[PDB]
Amino acid sequence: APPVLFTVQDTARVITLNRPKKLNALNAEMSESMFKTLNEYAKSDTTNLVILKSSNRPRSFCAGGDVATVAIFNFNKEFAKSIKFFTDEYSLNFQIATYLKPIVTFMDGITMGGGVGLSIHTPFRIATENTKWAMPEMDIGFFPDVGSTFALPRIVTLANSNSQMALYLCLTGEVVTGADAYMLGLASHYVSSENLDALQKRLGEISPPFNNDPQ
Amino acid sequence: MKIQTNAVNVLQRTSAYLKSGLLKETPAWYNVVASIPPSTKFTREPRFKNPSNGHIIGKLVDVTEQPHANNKGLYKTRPNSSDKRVGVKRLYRPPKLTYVEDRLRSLFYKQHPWELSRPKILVENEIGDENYDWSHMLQIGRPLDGESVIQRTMYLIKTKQYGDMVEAYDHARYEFYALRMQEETEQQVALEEAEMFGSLFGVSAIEHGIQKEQEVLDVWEKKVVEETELMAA
Amino acid sequence: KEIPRYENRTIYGDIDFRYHGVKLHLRSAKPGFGLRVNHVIFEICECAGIKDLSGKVYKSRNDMNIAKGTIEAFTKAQKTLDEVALGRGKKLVDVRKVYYS
Amino acid sequence: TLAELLGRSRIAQVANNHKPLTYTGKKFHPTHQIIETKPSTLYRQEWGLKSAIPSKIKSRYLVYNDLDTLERITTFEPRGGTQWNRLRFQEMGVPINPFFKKFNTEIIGTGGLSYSLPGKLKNSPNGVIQRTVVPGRILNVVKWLAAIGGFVADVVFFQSPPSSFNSMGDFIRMKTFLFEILEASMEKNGSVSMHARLL
Amino acid sequence: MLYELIGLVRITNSNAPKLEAKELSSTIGKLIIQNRGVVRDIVPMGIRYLPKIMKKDQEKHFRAYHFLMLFDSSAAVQSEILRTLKKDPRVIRSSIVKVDLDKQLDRASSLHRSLGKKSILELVN
Amino acid sequence: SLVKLANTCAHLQNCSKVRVALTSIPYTKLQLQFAYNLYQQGFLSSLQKGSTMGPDKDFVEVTPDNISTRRLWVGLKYRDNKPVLSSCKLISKPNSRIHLPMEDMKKLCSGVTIRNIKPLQPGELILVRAHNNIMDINEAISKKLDGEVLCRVK
Amino acid sequence: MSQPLLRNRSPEESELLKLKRNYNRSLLNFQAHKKKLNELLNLYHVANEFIVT
Amino acid sequence: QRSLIDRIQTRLSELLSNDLKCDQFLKDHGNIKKNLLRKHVMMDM
RNA sequence: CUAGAGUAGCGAAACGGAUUCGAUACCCGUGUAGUUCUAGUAGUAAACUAUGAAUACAAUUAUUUAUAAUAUAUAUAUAAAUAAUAAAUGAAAAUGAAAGUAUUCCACCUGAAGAGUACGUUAGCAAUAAUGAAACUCAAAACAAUAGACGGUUACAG
RNA sequence: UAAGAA
Ligand SMILES: [Mg+2]
Ligand SMILES: [Mg+2]
Ligand SMILES: [Mg+2]
Ligand SMILES: [Mg+2]
Ligand SMILES: [Mg+2]
Ligand SMILES: [Mg+2]
Ligand SMILES: [Mg+2]
Ligand SMILES: [Mg+2]
Ligand SMILES: [Mg+2]
Ligand SMILES: [Mg+2]
Repeated sequence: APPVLFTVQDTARVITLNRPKKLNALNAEMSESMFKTLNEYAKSDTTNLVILKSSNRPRSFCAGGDVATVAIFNFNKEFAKSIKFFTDEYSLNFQIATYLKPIVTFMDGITMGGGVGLSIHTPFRIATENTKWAMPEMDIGFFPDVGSTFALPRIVTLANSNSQMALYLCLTGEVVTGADAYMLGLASHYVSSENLDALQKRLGEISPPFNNDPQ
Repeated sequence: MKIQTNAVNVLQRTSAYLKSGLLKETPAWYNVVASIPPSTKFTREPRFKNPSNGHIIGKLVDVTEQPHANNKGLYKTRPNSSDKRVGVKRLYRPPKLTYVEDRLRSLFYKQHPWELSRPKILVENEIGDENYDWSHMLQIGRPLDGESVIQRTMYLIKTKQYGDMVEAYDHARYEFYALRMQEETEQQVALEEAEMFGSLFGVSAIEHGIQKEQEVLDVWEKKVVEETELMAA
Repeated sequence: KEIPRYENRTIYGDIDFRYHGVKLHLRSAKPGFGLRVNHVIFEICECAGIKDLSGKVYKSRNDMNIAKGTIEAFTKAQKTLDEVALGRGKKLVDVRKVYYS
Repeated sequence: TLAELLGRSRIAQVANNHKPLTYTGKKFHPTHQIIETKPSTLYRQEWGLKSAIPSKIKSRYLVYNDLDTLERITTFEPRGGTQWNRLRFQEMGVPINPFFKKFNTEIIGTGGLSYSLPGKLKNSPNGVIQRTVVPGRILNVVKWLAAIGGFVADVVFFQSPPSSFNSMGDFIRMKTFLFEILEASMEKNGSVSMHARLL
Repeated sequence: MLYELIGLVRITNSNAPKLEAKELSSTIGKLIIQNRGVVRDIVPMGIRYLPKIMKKDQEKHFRAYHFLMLFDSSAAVQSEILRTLKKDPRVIRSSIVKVDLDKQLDRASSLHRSLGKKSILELVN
Repeated sequence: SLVKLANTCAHLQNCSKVRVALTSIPYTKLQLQFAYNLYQQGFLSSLQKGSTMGPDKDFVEVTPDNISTRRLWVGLKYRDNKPVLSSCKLISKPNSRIHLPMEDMKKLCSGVTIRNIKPLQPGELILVRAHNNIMDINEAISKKLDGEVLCRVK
Repeated sequence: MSQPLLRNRSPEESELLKLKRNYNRSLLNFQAHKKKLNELLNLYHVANEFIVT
Repeated sequence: QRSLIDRIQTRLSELLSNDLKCDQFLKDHGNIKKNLLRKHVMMDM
């Protein structure tokens, strides 16, 4: 099946990451499809908001980027493919950050690397009891890649006057779970998993009251 | 009753009034309702799992998934007439909630009918405030009754200290008896010790029953005499 | 009530509406087309701002029932282009509106 | 989840039963769980059931079958009598062991009527109580039958009835007697058979 | 086919009332067995007063010896047996009812089946 | 089979009147193509394969062993207290099959009543069968393909 | 949409299916015969009490 | 008959479970692999 | 109705007695045909659910009814029927799983009256049954419901 | 490009 599924909920558009075995690891195919489809939705006048979720709902939302292929694209010296991969991923992150319609991310499960990039750049990011949030790039010889260095110095609530809690999270790669992520500001809302279905229906129903401007 | 339209669209009709000019002033609720839309679907929604016991609703087992002879020795080689009937109604019927404890609640009170005479309060205090460790039966904030026995039984089962529900239930029963005997001895000895120090009680339970029986029996005597006299005439 | 109107002159599509014994068949019309309808419907259209309309009444031609049923036809048996577009998640384009820019 | 809490809720703790609330046969033991309310909740018709109980009910005890019915009422009786029998038995002091070391539905030992163990003496300001004295009511001319503390018991005489018995006749139940409860066993049906003697 | 006959034989010989019923049973049984039949039971009911003063042919009865006979025979001979019963002065009332054998080859009479003994095998254990 | 398609149209209307979110239709190539055209056109919220008991959670492969117990499960859409799929009717009936050429199809899409068929409405979908492919009428016009005018859905 | 609607039953599946169906029929016939012989035997026990002569 | 059916099914399930020895048997006897495996198992007994 | 049997009761017709202004009626008495059986003819009824058959589908409740379980209890599941309904339909009364949503096939209707008449034909022992006109006349005629009036209409009170 | 009335 396609690695990303696109569906409709009466006004919202649902984007489901659809790679269960690899824990929704993000690719260049996935990033390109998401980027182009979000570009389409940005023009549609019948779209009000986008929901980002995963089919592998409990275990993972997005367990990082699929940087193993990036590492094989560099063992075989195919550096152009790694460049395309990161261009797609980071252009997608830039799109999500600057999107003019609401984007709602369901961080139900593991949320790491590319997952944080998908979820951290939206004002509406929902953690659950299953949210396992982390930024584990220091141990694979890589850097915070998805705009985390821009977001975390700004969104984190506690002990972040000079980005020092952001630095702690980035450098240590500590796994922040559930309501701790909500309390630190890594998530904007905290909703139980059992409710995310009903919420998804509600987000599909609400429309701007009049003059139909969802922006 | 027909699904009503005019209760959930008060905003739209009000806005038509306002745009036309039929209504001059915006109501106080207008912006509030505009910012908080009502739910206006009113659909029937299917369900695919029984909440209580975890049974899956809406799965058909295929003949390929029954490759072994049934209890009568016959293989299943084609669907039966039940499998061929659309079972969409089950998806919408509110499922019956089931708990093994209820089978075990019925047993206890069949074995102890006089435990039904112990009054029970169904008014909840706060279900969220309960923090019980069912490694023991007595709990602070709870009475000792059949539910203590059954919760202890379920605890013993989920920790696999017993494999069979019967043995766990019997163990809980004997702990319950141990606690009940202590309570009754406490009551009796407390009364005895109270009398030995000059506690003067008024009416006891026996005298209470005697006086109520007397109150009833006076009226009964009067009615009997009146009826006999009437019958004689 | 508020009556949906396409271009503030006609009804959006066609309407085949039964109100008790009255069968109304209303059809949207082009600009400049008049109100070619039953006289009761003509008066209602004059009050409602419908300018272009064709239609026919069958079975009962009781004036009161025609009058009452045409209003349910206008309010209940019409869906605007916006409602259809949002319900289906599709874009409904009016070809004549776009031909003239 | 909501289902687990419902399984643990107080309504769920009451075992299902549909035995008639107006039984006119023989009563050997309770059939219905007695439901109690505090004065504060009774003032607001609150009993922990679905629906508010009518204000006519001033008693704080009831028994019930169905929370709600097609008749839009709760099937209940404002009675908690069987608790007063049990307590009265506890006042008598006469004891009645399976309480000591697939499913069997038979009553186990005493069915919760009494947990008192057999051999113990009741100290009193006079001294050790040798025998238990209890008020009662002779019922009918027959071992006679006596209503004692909510239980029907067998009366045996020292030598013969006194003149009051045949003087009163069927009104013998109007006057209170004193009895010695000799013993109290329980039979297979669940019925307690106390043996007493008039004094 | 299994059939259950319930005859009401007359008892004119007061000193030995069973005398008639014995020879009735002998005649009917001889007919059955000589016509490729079988007799499974000859259960005797007792002497009993009839509900009314029943008049077979031109003689009135107030009591009779009741008897039951369970026998396996064909339809033609069963009709023949009924014919002989109906034109016999000794017999006051007669009735032959089928006992269906679609389930069990062995089946007890109506009396034993009512008592609880469904088949003759139970009745002999 | 036009009889089964008519049954499906009536069943969809029935399910929209009571506002059930999910229902089932017979499992056939025509039924699947029709449901897919409705789904792509925005009239259905979801289309799944399944059994007589419910939609399949995971892929279940269809064989003669289970063909009689297969169904197609469709999710119906509602918005603003109105069903998205209100009416669904056949044009080509079993007892009067209507095959049109591309020119008459263009006339029908342009407001002309052809063979007593009312023309296409502003928010309506007319489906056409060509070479055992169901498809939107405007798409058939674009592909210059004559065909059997099958059903309206509004 | 790409998946075939129906997949034909392979000759091996057909052979196993025919095996199972033949067994089902044979088993039902055999059980009928067994109960038949049992009922015959239970009549053969009580046949002592049947008059034939 | 019963023994043949039950043995065929048990052998089929076992081979489909541990998928190395089924490859061993496929190269010993010569998603289609499932049907061919069933063919070989059915001729096997 | 045709033959042949039977005919106790009931009972067209008929004959009488009443009642009545009158009785050609209701009521009473005798009572033939018929009602019964056998072999036929005939093929009509408010032959009615005033509702053709089949198929797919649509929200509930309560009863039974019949199976299948599970240990009287599961207020047990799956079917049919019945009752009250939602929606839908309908001129409404109301229908309600059809008078709803659909599909297929058949029968039938097209103002009242003349008229289910005449004529013809076919069939039948007959009675009749089927098929089934037109001229003439009129602006009528009918259905549901509404409010009254009335009833040799009910019940309750005063 | 389909109007009704007494
Ligand atoms: Mg004659
Ligand atoms: Mg006669
Ligand atoms: Mg007469
Ligand atoms: Mg008259
Ligand atoms: Mg006369
Ligand atoms: Mg004939
Ligand atoms: Mg006639
Ligand atoms: Mg007729
Ligand atoms: Mg009608
Ligand atoms: Mg005629």
